[PDB]
Amino acid sequence: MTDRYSFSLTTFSPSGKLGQIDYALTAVKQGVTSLGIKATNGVVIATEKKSSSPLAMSETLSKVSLLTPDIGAVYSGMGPDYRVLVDKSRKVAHTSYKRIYGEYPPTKLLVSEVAKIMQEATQSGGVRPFGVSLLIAGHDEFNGFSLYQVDPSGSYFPWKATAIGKGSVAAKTFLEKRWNDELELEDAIHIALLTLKESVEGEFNGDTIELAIIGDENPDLLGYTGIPTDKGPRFRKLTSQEINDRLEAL
Amino acid sequence: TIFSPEGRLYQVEYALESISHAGTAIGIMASDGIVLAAERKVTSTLLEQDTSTEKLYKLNDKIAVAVAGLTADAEILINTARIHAQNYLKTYNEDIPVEILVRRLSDIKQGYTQHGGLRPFGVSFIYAGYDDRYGYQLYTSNPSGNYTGWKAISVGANTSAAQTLLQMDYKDDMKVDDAIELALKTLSKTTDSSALTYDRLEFATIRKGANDGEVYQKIFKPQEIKDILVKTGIT
Amino acid sequence: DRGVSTFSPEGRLFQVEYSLEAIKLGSTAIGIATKEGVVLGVEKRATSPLLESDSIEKIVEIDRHIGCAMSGLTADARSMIEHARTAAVTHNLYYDEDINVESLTQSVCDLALRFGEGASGEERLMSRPFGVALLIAGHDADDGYQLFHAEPSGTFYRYNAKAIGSGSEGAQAELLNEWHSSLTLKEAELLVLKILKQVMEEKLDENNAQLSCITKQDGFKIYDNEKTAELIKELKEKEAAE
Amino acid sequence: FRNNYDGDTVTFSPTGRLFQVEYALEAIKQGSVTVGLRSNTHAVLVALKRNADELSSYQKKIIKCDEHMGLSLAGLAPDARVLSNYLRQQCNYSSLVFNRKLAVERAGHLLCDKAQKNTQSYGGRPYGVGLLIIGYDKSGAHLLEFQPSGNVTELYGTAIGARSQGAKTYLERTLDTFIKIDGNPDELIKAGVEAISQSLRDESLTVDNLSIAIVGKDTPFTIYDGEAVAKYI
Amino acid sequence: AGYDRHITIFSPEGRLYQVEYAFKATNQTNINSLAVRGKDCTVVISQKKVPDKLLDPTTVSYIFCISRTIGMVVNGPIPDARNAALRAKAEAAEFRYKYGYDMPCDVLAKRMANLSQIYTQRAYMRPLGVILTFVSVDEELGPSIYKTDPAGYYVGYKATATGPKQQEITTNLENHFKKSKIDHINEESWEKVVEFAITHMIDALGTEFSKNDLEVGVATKDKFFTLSAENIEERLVAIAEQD
Amino acid sequence: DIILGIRVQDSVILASSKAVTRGISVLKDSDDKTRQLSPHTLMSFAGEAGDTVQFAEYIQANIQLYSIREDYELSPQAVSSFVRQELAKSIRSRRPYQVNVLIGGYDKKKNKPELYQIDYLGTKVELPYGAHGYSGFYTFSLLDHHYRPDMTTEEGLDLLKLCVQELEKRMPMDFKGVIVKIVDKDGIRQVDDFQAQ
Amino acid sequence: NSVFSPDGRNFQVEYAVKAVENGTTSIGIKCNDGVVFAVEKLITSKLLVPQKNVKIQVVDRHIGCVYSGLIPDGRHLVNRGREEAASFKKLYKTPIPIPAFADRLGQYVQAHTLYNSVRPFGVSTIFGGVDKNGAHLYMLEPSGSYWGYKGAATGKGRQSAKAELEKLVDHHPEGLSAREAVKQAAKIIYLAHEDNKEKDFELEISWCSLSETNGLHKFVKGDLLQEAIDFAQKEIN
Amino acid sequence: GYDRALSIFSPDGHIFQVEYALEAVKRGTCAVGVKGKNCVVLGCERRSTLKLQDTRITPSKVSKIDSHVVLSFSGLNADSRILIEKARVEAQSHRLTLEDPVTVEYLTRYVAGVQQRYTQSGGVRPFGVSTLIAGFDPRDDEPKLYQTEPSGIYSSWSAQTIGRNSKTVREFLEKNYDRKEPPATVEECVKLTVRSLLEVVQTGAKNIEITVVKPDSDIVALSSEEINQYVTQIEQEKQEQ
Amino acid sequence: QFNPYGDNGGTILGIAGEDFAVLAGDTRNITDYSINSRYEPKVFDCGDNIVMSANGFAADGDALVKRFKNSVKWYHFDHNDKKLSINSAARNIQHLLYGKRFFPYYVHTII
Repeated sequence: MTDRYSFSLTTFSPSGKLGQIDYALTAVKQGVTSLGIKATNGVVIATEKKSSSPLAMSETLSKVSLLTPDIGAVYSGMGPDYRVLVDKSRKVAHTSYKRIYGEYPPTKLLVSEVAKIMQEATQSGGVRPFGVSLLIAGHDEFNGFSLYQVDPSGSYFPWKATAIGKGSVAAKTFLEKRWNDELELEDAIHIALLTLKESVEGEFNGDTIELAIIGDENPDLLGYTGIPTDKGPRFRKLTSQEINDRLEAL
Repeated sequence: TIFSPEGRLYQVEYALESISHAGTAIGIMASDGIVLAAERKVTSTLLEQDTSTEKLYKLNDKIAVAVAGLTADAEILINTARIHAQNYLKTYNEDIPVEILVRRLSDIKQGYTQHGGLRPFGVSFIYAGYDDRYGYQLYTSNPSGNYTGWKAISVGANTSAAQTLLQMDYKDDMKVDDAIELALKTLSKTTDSSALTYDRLEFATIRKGANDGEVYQKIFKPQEIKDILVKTGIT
Repeated sequence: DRGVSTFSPEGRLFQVEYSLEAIKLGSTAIGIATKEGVVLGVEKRATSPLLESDSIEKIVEIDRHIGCAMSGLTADARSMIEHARTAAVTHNLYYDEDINVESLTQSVCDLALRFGEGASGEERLMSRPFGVALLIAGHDADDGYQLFHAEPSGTFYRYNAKAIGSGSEGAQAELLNEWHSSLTLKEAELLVLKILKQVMEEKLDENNAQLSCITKQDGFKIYDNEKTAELIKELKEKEAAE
Repeated sequence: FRNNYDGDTVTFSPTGRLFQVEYALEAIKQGSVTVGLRSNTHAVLVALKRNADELSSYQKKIIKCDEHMGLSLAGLAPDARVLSNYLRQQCNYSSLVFNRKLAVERAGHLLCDKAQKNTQSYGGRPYGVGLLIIGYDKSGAHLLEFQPSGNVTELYGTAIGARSQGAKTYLERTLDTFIKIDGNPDELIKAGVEAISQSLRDESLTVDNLSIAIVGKDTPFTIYDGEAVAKYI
Repeated sequence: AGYDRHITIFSPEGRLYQVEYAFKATNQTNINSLAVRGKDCTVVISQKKVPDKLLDPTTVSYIFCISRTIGMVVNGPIPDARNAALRAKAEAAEFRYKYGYDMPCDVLAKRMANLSQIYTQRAYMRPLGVILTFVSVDEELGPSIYKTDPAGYYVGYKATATGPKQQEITTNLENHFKKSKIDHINEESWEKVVEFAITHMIDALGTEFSKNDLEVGVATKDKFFTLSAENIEERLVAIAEQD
Repeated sequence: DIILGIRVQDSVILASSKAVTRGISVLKDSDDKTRQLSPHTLMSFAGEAGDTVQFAEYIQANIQLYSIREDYELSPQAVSSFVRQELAKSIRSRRPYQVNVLIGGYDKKKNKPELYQIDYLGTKVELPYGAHGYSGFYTFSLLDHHYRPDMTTEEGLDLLKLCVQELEKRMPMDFKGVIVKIVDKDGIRQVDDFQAQ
Repeated sequence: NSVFSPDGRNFQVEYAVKAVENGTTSIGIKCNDGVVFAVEKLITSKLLVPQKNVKIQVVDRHIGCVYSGLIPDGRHLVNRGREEAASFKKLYKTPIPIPAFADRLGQYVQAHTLYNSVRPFGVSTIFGGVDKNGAHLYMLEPSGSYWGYKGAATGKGRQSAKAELEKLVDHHPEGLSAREAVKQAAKIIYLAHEDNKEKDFELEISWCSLSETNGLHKFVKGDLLQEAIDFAQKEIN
Repeated sequence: GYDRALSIFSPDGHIFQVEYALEAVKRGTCAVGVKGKNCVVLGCERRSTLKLQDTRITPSKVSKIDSHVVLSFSGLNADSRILIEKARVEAQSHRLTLEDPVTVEYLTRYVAGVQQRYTQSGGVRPFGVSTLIAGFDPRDDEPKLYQTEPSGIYSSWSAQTIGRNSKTVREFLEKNYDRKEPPATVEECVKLTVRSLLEVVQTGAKNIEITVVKPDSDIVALSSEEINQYVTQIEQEKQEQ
Repeated sequence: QFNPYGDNGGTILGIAGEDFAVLAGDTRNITDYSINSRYEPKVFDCGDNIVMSANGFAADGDALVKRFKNSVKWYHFDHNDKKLSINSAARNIQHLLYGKRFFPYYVHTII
């Protein structure tokens, strides 16, 4: 009982590196490839659903998660570390923002918050950094569409497009070639589907690919009618069926 | 937070070592303004430059900081420095004197140096500020919790090369426009890139605001850096 | 390198043993207990001629009937003196009388125990043991004139005579011969001076050695420089004839 | 097997030994000798005090705990103070709350439990003192041996400290003699004094050397020092 | 002795050795377990090994009734198994009180997974040397199997297996659903689903079972119960007269 | 307990009653109900018996500390805001300070005299002239009439003489005269000859 | 302690077991309406007062506990067991069922194997009693592991004792009486003294039988103790 | 709460953390204090790794504690701030409760007290700072100078120095400071202070600063010019065969 | 509402002679108009040749006499068996009483 490690487990070495942070990034490296692409009328985040034995139900694992009705997150690295960050992130979006201003936070500020949770694990006593890197995609009235990457150190930066994990280096290259600032959303989805075909070994279909968009408002996904002043959440998880349809014309 | 046989602070020295690898930031102080310039560390074409901030932060309306080190560690310290400024304004109905805020942040750093068994913040700051006691002020703080005031200073990568060049071309009676010029020139020669482009730069000035008698903070837009890069003969 | 309250295979507490070594490196303190009083004497040991010698407080009052001489890391004794003065004053407040010397010493030794890494004591607010030993001398109605040595271990011992500090091995052996149960106060003062003179690195004078005593009738007095210089001038003359 | 396993008390060795507890036990060996013995009407402590110098006190080694109970120490003296202080409070609680004098056996269980906790907590050390506990309660005279490992045992007689084995051997053989010293205090004290001798290369036992304590049927716990122990030399 | 071997900090390869050793620990009892889904039930089977003749065999179980509806089977040493068992009961009761409906199987799995994730991250807590299989007929999802491990990982299964011979039992089941082409055992009675489960345990392990070599838990609509030896014996008799 | 303040053109003047009365006796006829907060800032106070001096002395300590820490004197405006926040905190605590104050200071940066009135609730207001308690019921109207924004210090002292005279005519209690103090560009001085003038 | 070794085991728990194996031998025998407890008391010296250093402990009024290893650890455990029994009674009125009491000790011991700032217990405890549905016997190892037993043994002579117990189990499948288990416990302790015999030893037996003690824990004294010692002394010669 | 003990004893009886704090002090820039017949003078040096500083705003070495007492230091700067603040609070707090400014002895005993406390507390390191504290007791004219070190020891000095090459300047002071006759004036006291610094600093330019304290809260800092006037005089006067 | 106090009557008397002293009290203990006891002593030998009576609310009086008896016991422990002088007792009793300044022992106490 009681914590006896009240000191930082992440300290500077003589060369200036922070060991545990580096190793966290090494953990992220082995992680499955994931990517985000920013269009003019949307953002796409996508990843592979590496099933451990076909007896496992792929749908029951959330690799792409709604954080707020306009913000989503995807990851590379350690799944368990991601799951808790999502919960803490959802809750902090409420306690630090919605319960104060009565509106969901803008993308850059939620990211700022997740980054804080992660930085703290970089410095607090008795803890290791999170072994994940996140890609957070969202829309807010004043900043429009955005995409951010958050790393184990709690550092974050915005991207027009990027990828993280195993086949990241190769995918960043693939995206660099295919990205222009005039892409519709369907184009970005197509580019994302292409980029993700490089990383995957075996089966490549809608039941092995998780993919979500931040697009237009979906009024029928709101749950109620009568306050015409929101046409619903901008976040949408593409269905297994919807993915396969864009694979036939690939 | 332990002492070496020599009398140095191990973790502090190592944090400074960390900073020495971070993108360079420069502060130059004119007679009628202060310049802040900073270089983004080896970036990419797909990195968003528009909605991006990583090296230059607004503390209040009269003070800004240039960051060299761990972006996240700086976000923490930035935000409590923003709070300290607001606490002071509430208590006294006057904006915080630049030094007082700088001392307070430096004290926070000093804490992680003496007690608690937590790692220092791997962050160095350049503070550019104005107040009505001391006019324009340029300050520097590092992991050791030490702070000093400057006419021109640099932090992060290649500070030796940068310091020499600034000592060569700086003189007390400069204008802000020449300080902007000097800032870019110095970074031009201490870069680890081919040349210096607009998308690898953050730029801010604290001027006496054209015509008013009031103080103005300008965080240069991407396109505005591109412009200021042309006139000074770098395109 | 393992812990602060760890046992050696010999059954001693490392930190306690090492603090005693720090006390060996300290300036000499000597105490002689008689039937006319108790004498406390110390070696000032200024590390430079420019140090103002009378700002060296190594003999302190605890109560009117209790005095104290220290040796070792003398800055550690600050809180011990503070605690002793409080315990003595507090006792007078609760009981309208003087604290017994043994009780006062025992209370200081309790303070000395309070060392540990937030140990299964309560709480132990102090990281290391004290780097200082104390000679505690005084008078009470029951047990008369008394001298005590209080180590940072929390153990204390009653002595007829005692020496602590760098010159302690040589000084204690000299105390063994010279002490008899009929020493006058003046005889005792001279012995402290003599023994200090032997073991001190410098030549003994009024600036670098301090004398004090507690009598039942006058309490704890520190001998000022002029009064001690006479006792020196009286020792050299006493030992000229022999 | 002996290397990295003596760091703290929170560590077992591969043999299954707690070395910090064992090293604490060692502090007893290095402590001065003390003796405990009882008949049916009385219990006696005889403790040889040890001087640091020829000019010094022979440190007290007998502490009174209640009117019916008390103990003798060998080892770290300050530890004897912490434990006897705790024992004073427990005897005191039993008196105030229940109007009941605390049974010697319960005092044993209570010391055992206090010492035990220091053999299992990180950042704390075991106690470094052995204690002999005599008392007269509702079931007569009692003697207890306390070991800082937490092990307490009830005995007719025993000895702890330097060369204790001599006195313990003597008492093992004198058993049926001293146990029948009923209603004769001074003869039981004498048997105690003679018991402490079998553990002395040292010398004779002098006036300030010796410390005796007694508790019995109509005898409250009293310590005798110097003048009043001379008649036992 | 490098610290990255003793506490849950990263190794240079971004690994957590304590978690890996916790996985090793889950096999210590040399027991295999498997779970399958019926049309409207869920069945867990585990080997039962009582070596010591001095033991009271009725007290030797690795199957736990967590709530009225949720059952759990553990692979790993018993003390850790009981730790996770008491906690899951606590958590299931607390959920019902605070939220007014029964804690679903998958949510309790997630909650226990998060708890395990914490030991993965904090230095003073060791992981638990266990894998927990949770089963129920959920009022929303139907027959359910969710499994958690010392990494903080959890997922839902059509069927699953755990223990030393995990792989053989898995492929055996994989191969069955490959042919049957459905994601469950198409059987009305839970009795025949148990029978199926035992049958496939036998083929993959190459062993025969008496009534005292097994342990069966069944989960039906609003009840999870374990089988007595004689219930198992009647199941064993029925497989004998066909296979 | 009379606490008066008047801001003329080049200085601020505070007048404060000299009596301290416990129950049926006047215990002192020479009380200085004032603390100097800095070379150019003065505070006058009246209220509940103990709190009165404790609060002033605590405010004084803090300002003196600030001064020495920055080798710089805080402006009247800043000093008064500190004082207000203190009372505003206090009003909602377990046992609030029941003290009303006037702060008169000369702002050397602006070369303007400034008078601040703050009550125990932490109500701050800047005024040409101010008072606390009953005294204002008599003075405010007298000052409404005779006061001019560009009076000399000497003229402000005649305006107060009129105020004190009125208070001595119509107030029920003997407040044993006032101590008058001026705060200008040269600091704080006492006009120790006001009683029989 | 919060440290797995690479084989999945817990080396600090494993070393605790060693301390247990080093201890005095103690046993439990379940009988058809109760449980019997027995222990070997080493006589270090003639000076030990006989019958007066009681090792068996009662919990509540119906539960017995005996242990081998570091005695202080055992006592610490029983003190917790007593608080845990008091707490259950306080809330639920009924005295604590034995399986319930086993898990309370269970979870507590197991907790001391979770953190590096605590060490495991250096005891194996044998305990049991009679609740509202029968007799129960349990043994709890330093790891927190426990199970129900027909018979149980721990300490230096655990093998020879376990063997005897197995012989009893195998040769009395119908059940064993309280009187009988008492005599047999005395036999088994004498037979177990073989592996620790450089010292003389004192026997101690306790029981809790529905008919022989009304379901309460009692020590075996007087006639019934001497009758058992006799039975043992007979079948060792 | 982290309370793992940092300052411990070594076998020879030394607290190494306290020891290495002294090392940090000897590393720090030199400071000297010399007391006259009716004054005390404090002097400091400045380093030379960089020389594009803004001296208008940069923290001077002699700090004001109360209006009559000043403190200078050698060692870690960031540490000295923490001591100075605490000393400033205690100064005010003493005025508030005893209705009297601190004696110089008292302020010293307090700072030395804070330094000691940090040598025996879990999870804290000693101050890499040693100090000179100087001034005049309220309503008193006899000059005071004291020194504290990381251990918590403190004492008074007719003159004293701390920091880098203090060994040499203490060497100088031992030769030239006469106990019988202290530097009878402000002027001849500032002279001995400038001399003693010249051995270590090099050029008496922007590297030597001086501060004078007379009785009744009279504290004046000298300018580059008035210092240069002593620098120029001593170098020319004390050169001859 | 609950009243934590009561009144058990009684009267105590202390007279000091040249080389002796007496403390006396009645043995009657009452509540309102009822007699609880005809013999209930309220004057106590406290050891160290001190006699004490704490008359008024008997529950408070008993608590006080208990605590002083115990105070004497610990004086002996902490101060090497020294006799507690009557003046030192009186001072100690002041502190006992004042410990409850804001929820007092409702007794008039004489020693």
